[PDB]
Amino acid sequence: AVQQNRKSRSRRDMRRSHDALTENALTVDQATGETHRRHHVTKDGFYRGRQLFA
Amino acid sequence: MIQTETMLDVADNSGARRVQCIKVLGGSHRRYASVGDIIKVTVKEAIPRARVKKGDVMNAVVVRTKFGIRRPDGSVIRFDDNAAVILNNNKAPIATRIFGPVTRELRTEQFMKIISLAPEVL
Amino acid sequence: MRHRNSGVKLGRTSSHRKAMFQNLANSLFEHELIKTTLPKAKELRRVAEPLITLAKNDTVANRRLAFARTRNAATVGKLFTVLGPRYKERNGGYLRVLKAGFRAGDAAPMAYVELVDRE
Amino acid sequence: AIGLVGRKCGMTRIFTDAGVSVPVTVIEVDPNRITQIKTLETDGYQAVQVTTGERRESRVTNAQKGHFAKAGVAAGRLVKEFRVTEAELEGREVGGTIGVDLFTVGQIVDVTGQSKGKGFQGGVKRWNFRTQDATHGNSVSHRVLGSTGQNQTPGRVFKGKKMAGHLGDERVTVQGLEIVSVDTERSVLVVKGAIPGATGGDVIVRPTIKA
Amino acid sequence: SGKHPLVQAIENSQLKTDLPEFAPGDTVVVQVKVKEGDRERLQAFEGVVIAKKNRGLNSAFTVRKISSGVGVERVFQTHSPVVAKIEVKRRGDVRRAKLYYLRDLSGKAARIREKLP
RNA sequence: CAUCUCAUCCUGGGGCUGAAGCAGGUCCCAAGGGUAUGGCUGUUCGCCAUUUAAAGAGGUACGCGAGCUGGGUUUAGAACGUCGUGAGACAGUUCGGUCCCUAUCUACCGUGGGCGCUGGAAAUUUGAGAGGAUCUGCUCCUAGUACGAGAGGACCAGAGUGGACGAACCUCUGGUGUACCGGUUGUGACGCCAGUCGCAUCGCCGGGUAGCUAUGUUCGGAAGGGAUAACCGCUGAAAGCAUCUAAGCGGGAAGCCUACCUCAAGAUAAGAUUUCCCUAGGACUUUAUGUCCUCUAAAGAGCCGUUCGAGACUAGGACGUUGAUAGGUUGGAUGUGGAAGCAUAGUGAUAUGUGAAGCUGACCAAUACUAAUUGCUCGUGAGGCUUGACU
RNA sequence: GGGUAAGUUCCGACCUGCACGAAUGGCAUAAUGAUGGCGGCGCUGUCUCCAGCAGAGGCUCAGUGAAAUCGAAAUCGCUG
RNA sequence: GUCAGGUCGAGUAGACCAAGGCGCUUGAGAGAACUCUGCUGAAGGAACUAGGCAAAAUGGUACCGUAACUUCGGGAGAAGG
RNA sequence: GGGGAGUGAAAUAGAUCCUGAAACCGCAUGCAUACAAGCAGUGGGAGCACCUUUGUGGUGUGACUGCGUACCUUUUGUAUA
Ligand SMILES: [Mg+2]
Ligand SMILES: [Mg+2]
Ligand SMILES: [Mg+2]
Ligand SMILES: [Mg+2]
Ligand SMILES: [Mg+2]
Ligand SMILES: [Mg+2]
Ligand SMILES: [Mg+2]
Ligand SMILES: [Mg+2]
Ligand SMILES: [Mg+2]
Ligand SMILES: [Mg+2]
Ligand SMILES: [Mg+2]
Ligand SMILES: [Mg+2]
Ligand SMILES: [Mg+2]
Ligand SMILES: [Mg+2]
Ligand SMILES: [Mg+2]
Ligand SMILES: [Mg+2]
Ligand SMILES: [Mg+2]
Ligand SMILES: [Mg+2]
Ligand SMILES: [Mg+2]
Ligand SMILES: [Mg+2]
Ligand SMILES: [Mg+2]
Ligand SMILES: [Mg+2]
Ligand SMILES: [Mg+2]
Ligand SMILES: [Mg+2]
Ligand SMILES: [Mg+2]
Ligand SMILES: [Mg+2]
Ligand SMILES: [Mg+2]
Ligand SMILES: [Mg+2]
Ligand SMILES: [Mg+2]
Ligand SMILES: [Mg+2]
Ligand SMILES: [Mg+2]
Ligand SMILES: [Mg+2]
Ligand SMILES: [Mg+2]
Ligand SMILES: [Mg+2]
Ligand SMILES: [Mg+2]
Ligand SMILES: [Mg+2]
Ligand SMILES: [Mg+2]
Ligand SMILES: [Mg+2]
Ligand SMILES: [Mg+2]
Repeated sequence: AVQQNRKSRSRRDMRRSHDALTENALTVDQATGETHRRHHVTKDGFYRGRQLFA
Repeated sequence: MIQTETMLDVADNSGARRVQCIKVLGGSHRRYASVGDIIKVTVKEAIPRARVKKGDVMNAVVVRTKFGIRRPDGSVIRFDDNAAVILNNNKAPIATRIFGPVTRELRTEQFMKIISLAPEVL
Repeated sequence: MRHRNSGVKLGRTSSHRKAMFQNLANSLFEHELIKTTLPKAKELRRVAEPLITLAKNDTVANRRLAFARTRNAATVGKLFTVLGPRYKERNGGYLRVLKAGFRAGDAAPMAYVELVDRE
Repeated sequence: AIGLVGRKCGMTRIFTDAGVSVPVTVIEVDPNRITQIKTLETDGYQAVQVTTGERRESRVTNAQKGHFAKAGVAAGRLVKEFRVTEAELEGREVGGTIGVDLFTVGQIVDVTGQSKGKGFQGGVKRWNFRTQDATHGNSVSHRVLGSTGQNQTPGRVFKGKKMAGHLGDERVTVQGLEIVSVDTERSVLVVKGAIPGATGGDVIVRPTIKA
Repeated sequence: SGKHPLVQAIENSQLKTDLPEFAPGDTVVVQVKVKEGDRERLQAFEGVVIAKKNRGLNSAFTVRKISSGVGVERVFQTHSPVVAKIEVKRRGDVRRAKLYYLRDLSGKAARIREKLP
């Protein structure tokens, strides 16, 4: 139910050794020149040579 | 699929009407009996003046079940009730009249009298 | 286990799920471009393309089927006058699902759903 | 024991002249191509390496491309070895082909496949554990494990204890199955009974080890 | 069918090519080969068709009769050589595909209205 | 839910017998596997009924309540017998009476990340080692023979068919199948008739495709090799004989090691085989697998996307336009069982024809219609030294 | 003695009442009781022996964010 | 404490609606073991258990029919159709 | 919320504003650390890094190795579970 001894600050940092974040897949849409998330519509509505909500 | 506490009809005319299974014979921890399997029964209902009386403990052979009987081609045969036939201590049938149909699984040499006296053998 | 099974649950009862997908189909047929979540968008194809396939033949039984399945008279009128004749010579694939980032208050993956030859 | 690699195509029945129905599994064999022969002098043991199927050349690496081009054969979808002897390594050469005619009707075989995966499963399914009372005061303990040990002697759980975990998805061999039909024009084997895995998975057929 | 074309090609090689058409609700007589070792004969099973299954080679149909006061159901496999011959005697007029309710009726209450053309 | 011992209940191997045979008694060797369900009582036990090859004896906090229960005992209520003047009490009996904890560390069952493995990569592997499994009945046959006055009734050897346990699988037989088809009650709506939606446990009722399943279907525990236990020897002295032992040579068990299935090189001793990739320039001094600046970025792996009979998250399998990976579309199959509209017959409920119609999740086959992109990151530039063999 | 194949409980008797007994009442008694014991019919996932499905959690992602405990920890097995 | 409509109904019970009022101040996915709340289940039918605990079952209106025993009221909606 | 500018002797005296300790929590540099079993020190002792001198000097780290079961209380007697 509960610990008998407190955890050292070393064993607490050893558990967090898998807690790191990674980056996303970002590409340059040289149809428009901007940076965008791969396979996603850009911030203003562009994708692979088409524009939504002109 | 007969097991302990199952009630069965009597298909012969030895004097019993309802019998109850109290032991499936032939093996340690054996669960079910099907057509052709010996069974230990107690007599719950009998006819006034016959050789078997209410409360006796006898051997019997199961001849009809609701669960069914598989055949080599993949077919089943079901019946509308469960029935048995009373036997001796020698394991020989003891009646002179069978009632109802019967399957071919009883074409052994110790059960050929039921086949002979049966109205219909499937 | 889930071997070879189709359909979603999406945290709802069966009847709520049916009602929500019917509502989505009606909204799509009206506006022709909507924004939803990606798991809701990918299951909407399986609900909304059969209605367009059905509206390609304009009979009374077909229109009564479309009304039993949409319960919206404006949608039935738009399917058998506009949307059906537009895709009469297209063999399936009348929608388009496009990933569109994440929701602010939720961090939920979103998508655009649009009709193919709109505007 | 030299055998065949095939694909499980489905399960069927065959009626015989005497009316008996025989449950059968169909195995499709695209004829196997010999890609390598390992011998005592360069390997330490005798084996025949075999490929079957087809792969598109954009999914074959340059190393596997060179290995397949060293023989004559085309790239298949998998590669597998069979331990053999000589008098079994008799006429086998690279660029050879093993077909369904390696077997005959009435032969006994073993078929190894990869069984279906059931995921993370409990004690009742994985080890045929018995359940506890359903309604006689039982609180929240129906399909749970029960006891896992003793009391301070030995003071630990023993190794190999039966618990919950992953079930299925292993290599399983079924021995003692009979060949029912060897169709040469469709390149198919039909065997009697059930074989491990799903439809479409890779199976290996080889003569029985018991005999 | 819903099977791979290879299993279907293997199954087609052993279909009975001329079976009489019948539906659930009809009464049929089936002739079944029985063989007690050396001897071979045919036994008749006459009764009402209760169910039917359409799966090519995996077809089957269930027949129900009353023999000596006890009800019997057999589930014949259609394309099995044990079934020598089927003949339809009387056609019935029913409104569903499975007549399992007839299991809990007997006598005048289990009668089937004959289909007349 | 177990785990161990052997002082062994069954099965296996033997010596003696007041051992004719079958069956027993007793002792020795043997721990591989196996080793009932019920009636009564809170019972452990015990008695009884019916089975079985058999229903072993014990240790493990009289194994096991941070795994469950709470019938007995041993709080508070109440009563009987008995004891006490009484408050109360018991070699007693009787009816009723709250079972808390989200798991930190060790252990255990699964599943990943890192680095190592003498340049890097993609596969295919060897097996030091580990785990699993290991049970048994009845019939036939030899043969109604050997043995026995008879009644009875074999060893050795072979053939079949069961029980219990386990695995895999879904063709068959069934269950389930709240995104499939139909019948029907109440009420509200869609303007109304007709039609058909919401809600009432999926309202209720009858069916049922895939998948998953057991009660369904197949298969397994076969045969062999080696060293042994008790026991039986051959030859043979010490001890002219005798003697299985001292020298020498043998037979011998469900036990041991192999043999069958599965895992396995983090086996840090980190093994092997096939194939693939990398061959530019300048300075420079802490002078050595030394550093710095331009040039370069391979084989491959991953991110991402479409997804899966793979899955908690992972990992693993397939595909990404030179494409059938998923959805849709078209054909088929299946289930349900005679759609809507119209026409006819009938006073009407309704029935018939058009027409086995209409609809039909997850199935099979085709088909680029929709989505799998223009990409980015990582991974380098020939791989120290010393010896010995071949050149 | 009865009931069950089998009944330490139940019902009927016997009287050998360890230690019943007549208003701290004795022996019965129709009706009534969420009262104690025992036996039947029906019905059943209580069970043999569990399978499938539905919703809420569990699990993953985003936001907020406790608890009891705690000498310090570089916190393995067996035999003593 | 007061008011309290419609269809069916004996009803202020109950299902669905009116007028009126709300979707209850974390969501999105996935669809493992196990836990909770449900639904269906072959053949058997209390073998479960201290104990049929829990579930399953019965259920309306009219008419026919109803035992011992009794304090003469009952029992009795006995039972059963 | 901060960065410049400006005030002031002083702004890590800027309003949570004199001084500003410890427990606790970061970022940077050096060395050690992924085949090895336990009160974490102590006695030895190689290597590396930085200062310095021409060191038998200084500072940090510590491969490998002998020995080694916390403190208080109460007790005949405590690593004591
Ligand atoms: Mg730190
Ligand atoms: Mg799928
Ligand atoms: Mg949710
Ligand atoms: Mg509903
Ligand atoms: Mg899976
Ligand atoms: Mg509780
Ligand atoms: Mg519960
Ligand atoms: Mg210990
Ligand atoms: Mg011994
Ligand atoms: Mg007992
Ligand atoms: Mg009883
Ligand atoms: Mg104990
Ligand atoms: Mg108690
Ligand atoms: Mg008291
Ligand atoms: Mg099936
Ligand atoms: Mg099914
Ligand atoms: Mg109407
Ligand atoms: Mg409502
Ligand atoms: Mg289609
Ligand atoms: Mg309809
Ligand atoms: Mg009892
Ligand atoms: Mg008294
Ligand atoms: Mg008195
Ligand atoms: Mg009262
Ligand atoms: Mg969170
Ligand atoms: Mg049932
Ligand atoms: Mg049933
Ligand atoms: Mg009982
Ligand atoms: Mg019991
Ligand atoms: Mg109850
Ligand atoms: Mg209920
Ligand atoms: Mg300062
Ligand atoms: Mg200050
Ligand atoms: Mg090291
Ligand atoms: Mg340690
Ligand atoms: Mg003390
Ligand atoms: Mg003391
Ligand atoms: Mg000491
Ligand atoms: Mg301790």
